Amino acid sequence: DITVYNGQQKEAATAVAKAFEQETGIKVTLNSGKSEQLAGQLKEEGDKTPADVFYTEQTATFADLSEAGLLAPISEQTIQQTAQKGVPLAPKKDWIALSGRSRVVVYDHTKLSEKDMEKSVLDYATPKWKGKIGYVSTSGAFLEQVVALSKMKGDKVALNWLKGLKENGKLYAKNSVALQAVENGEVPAALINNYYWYNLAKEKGVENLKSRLYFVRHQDPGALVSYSGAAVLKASKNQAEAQKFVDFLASKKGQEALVAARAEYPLRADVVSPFNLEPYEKLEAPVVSATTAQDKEHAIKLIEEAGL
Ligand SMILES: O=C(O)CN(CCN(CC(=O)O)CC(=O)O)CC(=O)O
Ligand SMILES: [Fe+3]
Repeated sequence: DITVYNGQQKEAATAVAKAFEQETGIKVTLNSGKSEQLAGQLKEEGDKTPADVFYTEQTATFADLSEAGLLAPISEQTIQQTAQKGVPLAPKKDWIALSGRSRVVVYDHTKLSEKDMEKSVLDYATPKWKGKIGYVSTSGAFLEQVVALSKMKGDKVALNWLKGLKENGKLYAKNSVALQAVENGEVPAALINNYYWYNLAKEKGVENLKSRLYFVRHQDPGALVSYSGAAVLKASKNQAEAQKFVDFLASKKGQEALVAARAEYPLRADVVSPFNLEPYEKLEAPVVSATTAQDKEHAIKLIEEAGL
């Protein structure tokens, strides 16, 4: 049996842990928390950690741990199972990306069509979209988007985008609220993440929704994907089962379990999501370095400078 420090949404983690317990008979104990906190705890615990695996919604949180020498290598063969072009790879082969969440534009298809959409996320923050674009400045993925803009286009472009949203956008407290605002006709489009919409569509039926999704693609900053993943702790005294679990997560079966539980894009190329997601490769996500604490601090400063 293994102990998994879990920064991923509890529902997803519970699902893969059960499919694992069923393929193998090995019990998983999930210890859930925020990935940044869990990473801090793993670093502090060091060679005395009881964690076998760290399962996260954000592979960026592995960087501090890898840099501290706290992660074990994963089999090359396992890493390759999800190594689609675009997918972040651990330079030390000491963690693996497993699935992704995407930025997206949700829009009310009774008011806008795909031909009205902007091909760059930068262009939603402009006067064409005055009063017409929702955004969620407190959201984690919004912050990731700002970080990506700063990295890809520079801080001035990122700040200008934020000021453009301040002037032209409608602020919503949460992605779910923004999605409902589009559905209810309050705003014709909003910047959210994919999984809110796919969840709503799965539950209610797309035939009963006014909203649709527009993906900018072509490695635009707005095609940003945030990657979930897993790592084995170097200090684990149960390497064999820890590795078995990570191997399972990258297996067809483990990926099938994840995608049934949460509308993340699987990174295997032979798994289709019951949420009816497009294949990961079609997203054309940009390649962006991992978000650091420093990156986040800088992005928060830009949000404040923009008046948000
Ligand atoms: O709790 C929230 O406010 C939204 N989140 C978690 C935050 N997000 C990113 C975002 O909504 O911007 C998912 C994640 O970071 O893993 C719950 C969910 O996505 O199910
Ligand atoms: Fe979310």
